[PDB]
Amino acid sequence: FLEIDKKNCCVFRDDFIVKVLPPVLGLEFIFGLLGNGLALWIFCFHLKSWKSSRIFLFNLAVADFLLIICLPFLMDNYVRRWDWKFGDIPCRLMLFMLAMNRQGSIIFLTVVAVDRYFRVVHPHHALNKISNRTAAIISCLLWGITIGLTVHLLKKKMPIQNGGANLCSSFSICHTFQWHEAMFLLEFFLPLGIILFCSARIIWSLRQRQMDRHAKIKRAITFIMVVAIVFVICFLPSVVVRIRIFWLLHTSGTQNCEVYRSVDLAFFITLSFTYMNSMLDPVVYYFSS
Amino acid sequence: GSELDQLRQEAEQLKNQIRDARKACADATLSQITNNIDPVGRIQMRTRRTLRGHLAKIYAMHWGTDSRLLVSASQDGKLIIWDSYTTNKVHAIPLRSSWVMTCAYAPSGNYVACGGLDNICSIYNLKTREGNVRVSRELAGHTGYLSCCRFLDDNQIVTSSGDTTCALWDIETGQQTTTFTGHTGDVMSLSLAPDTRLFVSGACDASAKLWDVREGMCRQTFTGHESDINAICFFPNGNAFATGSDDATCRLFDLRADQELMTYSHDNIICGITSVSFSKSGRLLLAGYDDFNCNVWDALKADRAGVLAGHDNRVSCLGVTDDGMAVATGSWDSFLKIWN
Amino acid sequence: TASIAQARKLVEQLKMEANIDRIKVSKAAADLMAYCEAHAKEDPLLTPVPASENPFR
Amino acid sequence: VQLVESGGGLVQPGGSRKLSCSASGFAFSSFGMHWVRQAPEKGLEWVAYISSGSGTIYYADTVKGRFTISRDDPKNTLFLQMTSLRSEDTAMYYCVRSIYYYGSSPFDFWGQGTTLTVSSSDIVMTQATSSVPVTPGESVSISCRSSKSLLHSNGNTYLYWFLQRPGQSPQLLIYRMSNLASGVPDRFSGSGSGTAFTLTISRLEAEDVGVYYCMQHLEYPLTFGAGTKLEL
Amino acid sequence: GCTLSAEDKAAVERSKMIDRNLREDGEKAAREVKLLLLGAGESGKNTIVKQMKIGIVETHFTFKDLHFKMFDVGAQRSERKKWIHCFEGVTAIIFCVALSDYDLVLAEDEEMNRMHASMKLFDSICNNKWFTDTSIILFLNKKDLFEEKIKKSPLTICYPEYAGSNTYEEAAAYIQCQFEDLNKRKDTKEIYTHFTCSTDTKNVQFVFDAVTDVIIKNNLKDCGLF
Ligand SMILES: CC(C)CCC[C@@H](C)[C@H]1CC[C@H]2[C@@H]3CC=C4C[C@@H](O)CC[C@]4(C)[C@H]3CC[C@]12C
Ligand SMILES: COC(=O)/C=C/C(=O)O
Repeated sequence: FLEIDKKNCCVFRDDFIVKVLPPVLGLEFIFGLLGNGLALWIFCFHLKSWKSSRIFLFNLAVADFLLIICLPFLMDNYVRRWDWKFGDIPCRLMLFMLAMNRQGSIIFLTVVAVDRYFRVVHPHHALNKISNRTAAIISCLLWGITIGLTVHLLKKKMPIQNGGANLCSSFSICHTFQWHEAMFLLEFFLPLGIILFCSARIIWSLRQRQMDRHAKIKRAITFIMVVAIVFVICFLPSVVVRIRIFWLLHTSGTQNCEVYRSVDLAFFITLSFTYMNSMLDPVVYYFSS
Repeated sequence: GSELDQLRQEAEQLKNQIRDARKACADATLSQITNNIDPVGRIQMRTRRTLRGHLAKIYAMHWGTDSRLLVSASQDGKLIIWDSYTTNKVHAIPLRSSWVMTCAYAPSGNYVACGGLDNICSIYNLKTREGNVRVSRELAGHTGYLSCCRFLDDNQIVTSSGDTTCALWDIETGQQTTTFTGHTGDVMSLSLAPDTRLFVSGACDASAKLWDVREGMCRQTFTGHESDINAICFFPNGNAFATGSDDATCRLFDLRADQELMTYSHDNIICGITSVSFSKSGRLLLAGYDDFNCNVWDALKADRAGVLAGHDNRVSCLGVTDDGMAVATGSWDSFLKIWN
Repeated sequence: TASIAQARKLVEQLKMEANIDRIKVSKAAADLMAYCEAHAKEDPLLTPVPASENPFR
Repeated sequence: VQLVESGGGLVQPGGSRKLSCSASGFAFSSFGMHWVRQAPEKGLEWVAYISSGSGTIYYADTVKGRFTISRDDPKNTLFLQMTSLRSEDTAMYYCVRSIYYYGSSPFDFWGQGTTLTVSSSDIVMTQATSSVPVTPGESVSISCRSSKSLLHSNGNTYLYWFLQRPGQSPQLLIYRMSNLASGVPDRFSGSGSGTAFTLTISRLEAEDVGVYYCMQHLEYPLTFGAGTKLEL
Repeated sequence: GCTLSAEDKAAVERSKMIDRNLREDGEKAAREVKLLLLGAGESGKNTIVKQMKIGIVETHFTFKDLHFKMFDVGAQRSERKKWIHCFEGVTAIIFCVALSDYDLVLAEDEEMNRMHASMKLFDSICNNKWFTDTSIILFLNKKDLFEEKIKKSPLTICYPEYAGSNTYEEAAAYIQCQFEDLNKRKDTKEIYTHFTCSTDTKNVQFVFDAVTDVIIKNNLKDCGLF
């Protein structure tokens, strides 16, 4: 298992991915595609008024619609057990749409929950009445700053010889340091702090006003909670497992990678947990209004 | 008492006599007479310009007399002078009070007039040596809001107010020269004859009156609507006019015969007209309804021949150029549109 | 004893309004037809004008 | 309304200097402004233009790289800064109002002038005659010719006629081809076609004596016809 | 484009400056709070203005870096439905009613009194089609004279069906509940109430609280979270 890409790090092909994981990805593709499709359709033709916060949801819809289309290629990859028959040209695209529409979904899942804070516990502020034009410039700069962080996956000859096989996967248990590993964490702890602070300060300063008596404003308080709880149910399981990976790397050398026979098997489902966010996205943001 | 009873009874007798003498002069409706000529084809009009920049609801507009410049007024507090051919803006005039309902534009191009819900009509001068537009005059003397105003020449303006009163003013002196009285409720609109020696007005007592600018007397009364009168206009001949009600109905009244000519309505229209206008040859009657779109009637047969559907809120004002090139419509969504 | 002044004004108005000459409605309809037909070729909206001629094109 | 500029004087060939105009009477903040020069015993030629809102600035090919034009909008004072003064830069400088919108009349008011002495392609407009003797009571005709068409597609032709009496600054007479300026007698008229144009004076008095100029406004630089004098 | 000459490229610049000035002047009119004031004549309107003072009549004041603007339409007395759609986007309607004047009857007609006419006016302005989502602040004026007037005359003259002891607090509660009952939406509208008086100085705080509430709910509505 101990191979040499540009360093010394093991990689495994366990005989369990095929049985469980392609069904999960298929269920995610069949549901999420029509959901985000209905959402983007209803935005683009059949909606007449657009203000500075109805386009921050449009960006989120496109940023997981572009991610769902990339699922079948990994589905075949998993079902054929790490054999990439599509050459180099797409293998640098389909490891880049996945690592760009995950982060660009978080960014637009965190702008909205600061918008709300400036709407409910700082009303008649300046920022609550920005033209959609500035809301556009900011969208374009966010789309730019998410791209400027992950372009280094394109400039690589990705398909690796595993002796007899060709794997197309950006994640591997390697003892060296690299930037990508951090970007998978720094997209959890900081947005989590932002979301928690905003969605607690909104909640406390909406019953201290004794406004939490109306019917339509006790449902919204539950809606805010629904958005925060899912973030730590979907994105969390895949982070603690990589924490385990860091810890086992710290404890002992990578050479005897027989220890890692189970951790990566777990990781490749804990990471398929993430895509549920896109599938369960239009259930708490667009039609539930 | 006795004198009041006798006066009321004689007035009722005279009203009955007028109705009978109007009934005696009718032999064939205009519909039976016009059962010969072929209909105009379905009118396909499409939008050419779209003039944007107003931030609130648009309440009035008026075409210039060279057929290239127009003026518009909105609740924002500004009065804007456009340029239809190139869409540019020539002037933007701030106002001291933003509750406007009327704007008018001089038949020579030197002045504009504005007013509403302030009891005061303001005259602005466009051609000054200092380069800006300055308020020239401020005519006060009404008691209710101002519903319409029209320039008679460069130094004589006729206005109508929401206190059952129209007035004719000299602008240089600043004082009324004649007052026109006799309606019961608020006066909603007026239109001037093409020779500018007569004008008709329409009010919220479901009646329209034909006045006389020289002698300041009411000369004829026309009735028959069942609700308010929101808009009125003269036929290009100057010998008939068309009234726009608030019960989703238009009517054509005749001056010389003083009788109703026809009715413009349909069973799918249940909302009131907010503006009417004619075509340079007097064949097309454009009516702007408040179900968000305009309608084009063939004035000799009362048959719809088109729809100008491009607005998403109420249509408030409407007008045709003096050479019959384009029609402009304004609306509560703050957009003007121009149609060929 | 002052409303009778308003009643007198109204009855005088009815006096003066009811002393005018009325014509047959058919003559009025014929006048409308004649004016609307003689000026048929001068309204660009009833007979659509080609593109090079109108200024809004 | 008035424009009073200052800054002139006698300077050495190697030097720099400044001119400033003060604009009292009108809304200086919605008026584009020109600087125009006139040589000693020679016709007058355009120098520079600065827009309303300081957006656009145009220069003359003979002067680009040496002259800077600027405003002071709150205080109603406009500056021209000259950094190199050749010996052929002696002239008298005029500052000119101009406002552009539909139906306008550029070059209305024409400053008062400030002398400046110094120590020691382009549409061509030509005026054939240089002097026209005449007696009061009879008509006069003056001719201007161009090197290409001034009739634009939109329908306007950008020709201007204006007059200068001795010891006085010029003033607009006719704009576009036939439009008469503000407050001039209706005796003047003008017309033409294509590349030829004629100004006619039907009556005649003792105040018409002076020099006449024809100018174009299709594209910068703006060029002036030579001077034609009319004597009594 | 290149179809333009040197005098059609200056009209475009002038139009652009007109546009930027219009857009810049539309910002200063979106950060003010506009109130429509209404009442029944001799019902404390002028006094309420006095606690809050700095055809159509205007008042224009400031409080805690918020800027209020208040429209008074007392001297119109025209037909109401031809200009009441002009005040369609007002933040709130301030209705001043005088409860110290329940006994006295109309000057025009000795039959009908203050209270029922004011109730009819409130009913008309509450269920209107242009104000289906506009809030109503309700000021009950002159609570001193009510105290000294309730002792002599029982309110059965004005309220025959009411059973009470003719004291201050229970009568005041009965009046406010009778006024708040006329509301017919109860979902897209709220009717605040406050007992005012001469020499209060506290009648600006209540308006500030009510408009902060209205603005918060408008913001929640805009982002769809509501
Ligand atoms: C326009 C209004 C809503 C204000 C929006 C500001 C907030 C919501 C935006 C502006 C820029 C954004 C940040 C831009 C980049 C990063 C770094 C990334 O590794 C984690 C998210 C994080 C930290 C973003 C969080 C959300 C953010 C702070
Ligand atoms: C093999 O799966 C991958 O490598 C994809 C990872 C991801 O971006 O989520």
